[PDB]
Amino acid sequence: AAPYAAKLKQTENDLKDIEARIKEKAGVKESDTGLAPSHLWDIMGDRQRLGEEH
Amino acid sequence: NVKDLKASQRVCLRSDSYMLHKVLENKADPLVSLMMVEKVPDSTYDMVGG
Amino acid sequence: TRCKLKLLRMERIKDHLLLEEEFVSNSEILKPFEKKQEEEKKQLEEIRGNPLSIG
Amino acid sequence: MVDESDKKQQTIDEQSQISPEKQTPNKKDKKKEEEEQLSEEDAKLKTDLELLVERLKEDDSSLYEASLNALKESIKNSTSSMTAVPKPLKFLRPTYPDLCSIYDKWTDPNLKSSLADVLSILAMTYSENGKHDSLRYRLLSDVSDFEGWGHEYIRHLALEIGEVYNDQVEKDAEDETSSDGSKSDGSAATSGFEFSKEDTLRLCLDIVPYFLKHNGEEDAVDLLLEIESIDKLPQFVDENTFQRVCQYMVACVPLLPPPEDVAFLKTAYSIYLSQNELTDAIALAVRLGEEDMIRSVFDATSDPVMHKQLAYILAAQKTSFEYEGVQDIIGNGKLSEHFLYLAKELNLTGPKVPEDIYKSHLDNSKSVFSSAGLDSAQQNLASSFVNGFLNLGYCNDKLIVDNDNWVYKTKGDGMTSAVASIGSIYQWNLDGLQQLDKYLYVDEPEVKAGALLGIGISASGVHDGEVEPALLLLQDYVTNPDTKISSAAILGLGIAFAGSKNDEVLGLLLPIAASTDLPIETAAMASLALAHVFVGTCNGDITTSIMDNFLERTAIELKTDWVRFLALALGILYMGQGEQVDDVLETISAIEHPMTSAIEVLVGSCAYTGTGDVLLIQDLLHRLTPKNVKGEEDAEIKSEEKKGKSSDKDATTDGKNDDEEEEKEAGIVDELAYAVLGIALIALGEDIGKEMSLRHFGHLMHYGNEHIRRMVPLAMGIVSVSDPQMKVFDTLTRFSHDADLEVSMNSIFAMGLCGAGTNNARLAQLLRQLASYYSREQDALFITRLAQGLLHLGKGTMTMDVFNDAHVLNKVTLASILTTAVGLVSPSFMLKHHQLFYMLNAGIRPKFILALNDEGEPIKVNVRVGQAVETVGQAGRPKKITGWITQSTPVLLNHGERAELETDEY
Amino acid sequence: DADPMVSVMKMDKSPTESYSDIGGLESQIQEIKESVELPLTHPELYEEMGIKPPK
Amino acid sequence: PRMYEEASGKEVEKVATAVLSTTARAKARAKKTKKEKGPNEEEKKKEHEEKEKERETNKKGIKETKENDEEFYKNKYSSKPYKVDNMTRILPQQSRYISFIKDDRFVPVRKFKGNNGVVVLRDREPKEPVALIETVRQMKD
Repeated sequence: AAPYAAKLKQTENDLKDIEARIKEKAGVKESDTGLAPSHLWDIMGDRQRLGEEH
Repeated sequence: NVKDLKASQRVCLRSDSYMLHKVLENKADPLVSLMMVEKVPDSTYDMVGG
Repeated sequence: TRCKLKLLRMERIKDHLLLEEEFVSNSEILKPFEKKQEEEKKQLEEIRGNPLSIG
Repeated sequence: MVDESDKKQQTIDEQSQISPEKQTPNKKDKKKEEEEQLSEEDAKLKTDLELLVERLKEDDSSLYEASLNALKESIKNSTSSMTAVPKPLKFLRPTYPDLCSIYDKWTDPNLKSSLADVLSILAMTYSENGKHDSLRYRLLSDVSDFEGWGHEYIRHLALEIGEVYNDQVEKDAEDETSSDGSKSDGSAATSGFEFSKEDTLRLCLDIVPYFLKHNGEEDAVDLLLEIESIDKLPQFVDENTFQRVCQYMVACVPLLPPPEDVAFLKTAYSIYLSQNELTDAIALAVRLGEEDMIRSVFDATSDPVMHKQLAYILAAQKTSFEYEGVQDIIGNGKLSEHFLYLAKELNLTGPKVPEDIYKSHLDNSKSVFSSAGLDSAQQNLASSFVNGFLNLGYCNDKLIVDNDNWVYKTKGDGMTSAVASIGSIYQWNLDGLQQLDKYLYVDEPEVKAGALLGIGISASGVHDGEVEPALLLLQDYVTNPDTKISSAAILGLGIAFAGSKNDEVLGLLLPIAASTDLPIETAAMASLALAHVFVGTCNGDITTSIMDNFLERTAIELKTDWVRFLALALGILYMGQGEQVDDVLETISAIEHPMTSAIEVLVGSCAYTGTGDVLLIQDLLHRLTPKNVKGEEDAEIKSEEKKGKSSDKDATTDGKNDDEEEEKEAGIVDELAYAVLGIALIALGEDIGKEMSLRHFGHLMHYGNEHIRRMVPLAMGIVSVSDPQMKVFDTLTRFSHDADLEVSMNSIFAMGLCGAGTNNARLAQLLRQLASYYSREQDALFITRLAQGLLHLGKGTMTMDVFNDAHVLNKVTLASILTTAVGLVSPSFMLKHHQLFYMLNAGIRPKFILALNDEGEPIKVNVRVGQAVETVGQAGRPKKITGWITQSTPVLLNHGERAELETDEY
Repeated sequence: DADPMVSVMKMDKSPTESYSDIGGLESQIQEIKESVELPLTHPELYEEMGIKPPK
Repeated sequence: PRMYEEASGKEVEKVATAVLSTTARAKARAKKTKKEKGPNEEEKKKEHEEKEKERETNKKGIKETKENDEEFYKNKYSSKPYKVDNMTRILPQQSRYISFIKDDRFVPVRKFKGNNGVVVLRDREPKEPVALIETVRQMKD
């Protein structure tokens, strides 16, 4: 099946890479804002938590 | 894991952080309980006969 | 066969190159701090704890 | 299956499924016994064939494989192909399927590797005779439909591909490479490839572009010419022949680097010339960027005909279609020379006729004004520009203009742009000059300058054939020693001719754009104009413009803004060539300074265009390095730095835009999401990089001619309210313009929200106001494309003034330049000998379904709509013709082009 | 944040019903199709005319 | 000595590896591009030479080297001399002999009578390298 078989293996190979890009992004580390104000907001909440306003 | 869990399995939880522990044996199904409380039987064709 | 081949050629270089670009950029983000990106993940868990109570 | 001996012919077939008694035993014993019995084997050859034929109706591996096993051996094991030359030569026809049975029917790595070499070799040797062709044909046209032959014919072809490809990369080549052990191209193997190619062109399509590409020579393409030109009507029909040619050509732009891509497309022009539609020829000729290919079709219709007939009208039409008018100049001159009539021919070729129909189209669309009339402050300046922006194209609004009140209330550089915005009312219209003339002879120099810009804009609709040209008016002004005047003059001249080259335009820009010794920042326009003339066609890579860049840098390093514009102009100049642009890359790189490198990356986008995936990895390493260098640290210099950083960002983008149009339409989609993800990325990394990346995004989108226009701008638009540079909005609207009030309804909403909602600075406000009005045209008066129309994978020339202005910060000074954003796309209508101003009917279909196109030629189904339509933008670009049913036949194919229709009623 | 209350409103679907299972009355099809289906295909006709699409 | 402390190499390393991945994935395009590239280089020069382009690339035959003498308790050793030197490292941790120098005209005492333990040595000429170690007991006594 050579003309179509060889290239079909390559198409699957291309699906693998599209998945890896996905698994990298959401764990090291998904955006909610631009990226930068979601990091600082985590350090901002530490300040609120030490306080008993809540 | 979560690859063992589907919706509507009773689970045991361990009180401390409510960590999921195991699947419990019995499952609840609502359509089973509707004909049990109505309490219709089911019966054979020979019984209808005449 | 060649109809498959022109798509294979565009799709591979553009996508795999992009994949490489992400890998370098997590690291570079790390540098002004000392580990920004891999720590934002540890912070999110920490802040939220377990359990999370629905309201 | 059952063994039932030589009783009848049906039970011979069953016999040989297990073990033949007239193929293996006999022939083997016979060959290995006496040597007069090779003559008896030759008679038995006929026998071997009939039996093969009967069992090529089976598909089970076991019973053809095992059966025929020892013949495949006998070749090397006992005969050793040396007992004689012709006698082993001509008996390879039963042994070749026997070989195929371990290659293809079974698959086993140890045997498949080893016998692969053996199949190649005997394919080559046995094709001199040409008996190898006939075995191949018996499977391609089949005997029965079962799965087997569908893979068996596939392997035989794949042999040839294997070897040829391996001879080009390796420095070893020939038959001493060990890929298939078989000769390079030979001398009597050459003829074998030609014979295979015919049969496979008839029945298949697969290997036909492929064969060409493996050789990598235009010669393979010229061999193709010969066969295809016979075939054009008796083997399959003409329409079909066309869809094949272009599939090869567009597809294989990714597989072709520059000196090769131009040479392949020469041939594709010749196929079209051999065939009847000289209209398909012209499409390709524009594509080359050659003056020569266009002249030949024009000479082909004009010269052999000693009458008007269809033939002269058909020539004029073909040359009219570019909206640059790169074709308008070339086709003119032979009309003047032949002389059966001047009056019809000259108007019809030129953009003189496109004016008459524009008025007719305007009548459907009407004129609806919705502009604000805010007076005083920078708010004054905003409202005076917006009126011109709302009435792009021929529109009319004379009386408001005639009152000099709102004119005299403009001030500054603002005043200049106000007179200039008036010219865009009279875009593609001769008349207007009267309004313009008034300002030119009275008041401050400011109103005088703005008149010349406005003349530029207006004059673009009538200039070809040098009949009352912009050149006539604008020369006096150039001579004049004041800088503001002359800069204005030579800008309007660049616009007016657009992509048309001529002796007069060129020669005006030749003793200027070469004095940059004394400091100014408005002699940007100097080179900018010369760059504009060149685009859309062949280049000389002119020394005037390269020289003046050098001199500018030597004289001053204060005016980083001047040199930033100058840099971008070089890159626009070179647009329209790429092979020569390599020669001059070295010249620019000769003098080295970190300052010089900022220009280098820009010029890189054109040089590398068409071998543009070498261009992608470079423009990306270039980006990462800033962040990396910074890293180390974390854990006059000013002018170089600022220029340095912004250029890389422009160049990267520039690279993508030129590449994506020419190469695949498929990647265009990917490029829309990627760009936004790119902006966020830069925003983190380099502080300086962020302002530039915002603004570039709008022209990335317009240049490429994206299909998805609703979703992505709108998501980003909200984000860019917060972000710096409110000039970001102007650039977003340039893409959105499309068919107006499809895309542009959400654009208005989105931009008008941000502007009313927060006023954080009236500077910030001005940009936001311009954008909302810019984006619309009342009920799709005229769409804008950077695309030509005539090709969707070619590139504009009118739109290159829009492109310039996204690399720098906003200023009232900038405002004067943005008034121009010329380029119009005519709606198609059916023309007769009295130039009728309506169409009958057209089909529109958002995108063609077909896969056997990649350039476009619609399906016939479509969606029917009535008379007098504007040709919709992307998301409706394919426009097809309906007339066939009323017994009427088009002469001029449309595919989704700009081109006008001409019809024959019977 | 999905509800089963919304799913009651929604359908899961691939009808057996297609136009031209309508045995005649062709004109009536091309008054309904002019009303329901057509402004999704083209909003272009209705803005070009300047009418508000029929509800 | 051996030290495992570094931490500035990370930045130079991060682009260096970025290039190694990028070129592999780019490779598909680059085969076709290289076909034209070659015929100029063959004509002119390889980079700026005519030498070491007569092979497959610049080598043919075994490209690697390795030598081992560690992670073995005996495999190789052969004969190795040692002499006593001032202002030089010398370890009686490595070896089990250690020989005395004859730069000195004096000689060490009698060589090995063999065996192991606390063993009395005996020989008939003192003229062989042996050496002396000094004793804390003599100092006390």
